[PDB]
Amino acid sequence: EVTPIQQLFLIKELKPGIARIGVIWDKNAANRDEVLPQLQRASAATGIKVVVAEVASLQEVAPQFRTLLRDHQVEALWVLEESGLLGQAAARSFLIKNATQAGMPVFAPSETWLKEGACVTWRKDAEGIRLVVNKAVAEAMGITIPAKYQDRTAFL
Repeated sequence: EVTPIQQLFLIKELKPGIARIGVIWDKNAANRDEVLPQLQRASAATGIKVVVAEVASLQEVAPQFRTLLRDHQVEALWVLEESGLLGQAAARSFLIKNATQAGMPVFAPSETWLKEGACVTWRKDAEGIRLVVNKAVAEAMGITIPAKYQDRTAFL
């Protein structure tokens, strides 16, 4: 319900100064033909370069993440859905740990990721977007809440 472009505009204010973000995308998720060109449009609109790494199985997760980090020097990890591989505990743990140990916040699709170390997720209420924040990690990662959302933010 929060679209990719709305998400990347939020990310731009949550981690101000970010120039490059990495997306881990599950080759078996639905809607690739929608989502993936929307990410490149979001990139041009927001000023943040988006690099997409596609994965089908757990053995593709680690090599793909290292390419985002060494070939592209991304500054955050952004996961857009968790229907399949990215809803598995092993993939989730691996991505959060390696992101955090590279100094990158994780923008995540559900509170399950927050319970395991990711920084921010979001929902759409009748009054618009609401943020859910892992207080402990978000304070350490220097995440900042845009003024419009100061009153629309819950801590985990």
